[PDB]
Amino acid sequence: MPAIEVGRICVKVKGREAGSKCVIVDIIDDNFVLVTGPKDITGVKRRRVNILHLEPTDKKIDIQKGASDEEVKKKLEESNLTEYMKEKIKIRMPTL
Repeated sequence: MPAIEVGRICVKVKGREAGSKCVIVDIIDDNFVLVTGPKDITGVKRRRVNILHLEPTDKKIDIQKGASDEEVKKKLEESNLTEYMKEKIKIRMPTL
């Protein structure tokens, strides 16, 4: 079942409230996972971590293991969940 694996959505639990949402696309090991987001939609930078402080949410997208940005974008689009994933919070600049 989707948990620390593809399809399961995760979010920055602590750091800047909740201004970053990501999904796991590639699993290296139990700790080493690659998280990413919709490139053209939200602009989520992909990063490979050993799970430092990242906790999954309740929401899940409909994809398989071994997907791409293309895959996620289209499947997210169909599920109408694109806007929720595009939703940006705490995107405030330090100086303005």
